[PDB]
Amino acid sequence: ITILDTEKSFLKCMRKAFRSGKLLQVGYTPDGKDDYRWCFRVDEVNWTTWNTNVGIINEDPGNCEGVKRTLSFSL
Amino acid sequence: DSVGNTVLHALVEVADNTADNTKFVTSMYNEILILGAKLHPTLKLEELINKKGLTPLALAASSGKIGVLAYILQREIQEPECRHLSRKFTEWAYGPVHSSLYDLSCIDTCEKNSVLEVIAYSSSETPNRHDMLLVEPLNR
Amino acid sequence: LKLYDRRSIFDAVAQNNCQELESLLPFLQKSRKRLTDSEFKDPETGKTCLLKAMLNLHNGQNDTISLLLDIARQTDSLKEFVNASYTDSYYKGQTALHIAIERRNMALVTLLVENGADVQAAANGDFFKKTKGRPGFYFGELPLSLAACTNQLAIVKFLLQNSWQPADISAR
Repeated sequence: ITILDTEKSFLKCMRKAFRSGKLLQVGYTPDGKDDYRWCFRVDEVNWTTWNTNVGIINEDPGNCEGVKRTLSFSL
Repeated sequence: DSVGNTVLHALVEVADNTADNTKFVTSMYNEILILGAKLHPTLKLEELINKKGLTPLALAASSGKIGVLAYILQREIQEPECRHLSRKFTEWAYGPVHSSLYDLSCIDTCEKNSVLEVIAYSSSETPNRHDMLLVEPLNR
Repeated sequence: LKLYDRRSIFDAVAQNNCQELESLLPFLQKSRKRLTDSEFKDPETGKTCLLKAMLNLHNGQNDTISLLLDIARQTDSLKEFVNASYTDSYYKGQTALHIAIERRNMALVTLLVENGADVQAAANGDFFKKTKGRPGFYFGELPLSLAACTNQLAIVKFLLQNSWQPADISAR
């Protein structure tokens, strides 16, 4: 309640209150357009399930202000 | 209906947070989204509001439906042509470490019925207020 | 002769179509270029098309890689081809052998070290170091360390017991 009541005090801070979404691309919509949704990023680890997933966004790991999309997307 | 509830809203107001009711409601909530993409993909089903102006995610936060809330915010759909309905993605995975992305479409206070604002400004007659902030997007 | 640029080679090596990449060797012999040229490596991160073959596997079995491994040995530059790594400071030293170990492919590890993959390649990038609060994965910057730290017993035995280039178990 303190975090939300702080954000209501300033309209300028609301444009700062975008919490790390970065306007990231998460694949493609139907019609094949860019998705571009605000996404909070959470790092995880598993030592039994090794995550060979169908949908993985970046083929290159990590975040270093350099992006590269994966060709496994249908669009 | 006369209330304005669509099919996804009615699945929210049916679920009463028990272990058996959460299991199939979030299973039925998945299958109708997948059918909602295959039948006509141009319509986003979760943007539809009832006559109280609540989305199906905002309705789960307005009432105490934590098990529906824990499912929508962490929704991964593996099927192609239905990957866009996911709210949890992974952007990379290097061996053991993988980085998850949680979508923040109606949540994160920029919208009108943001579920982070809906939970924290509840009227204490709604159950599970203290527990709905422990789902994995809303805590971090 | 079919004209080739860099972008069509990266796109064909990802889509797993070997029929698209068939006139590359008559084009590369005519142009007198090599696969380990600056025009074919990506300018930001030094990604050769062997690396792009190793990122985008299909069902764990890419068939395009064995084609352009043959193209590098016809154009007598296979040693620079498999030992080409990222030149960027975030992935510095990562060869295709590190990707073959990470993608859980026993056959891709074998096919690389037969062709002269350096099993002592130090992947000393910012992603592979510690970098206290940044996201990353430290495994010890070595291929025989990566097979160990990622629970691959068959690969860490193979790097130590191959006829081509055995791994130094005391390397740091």
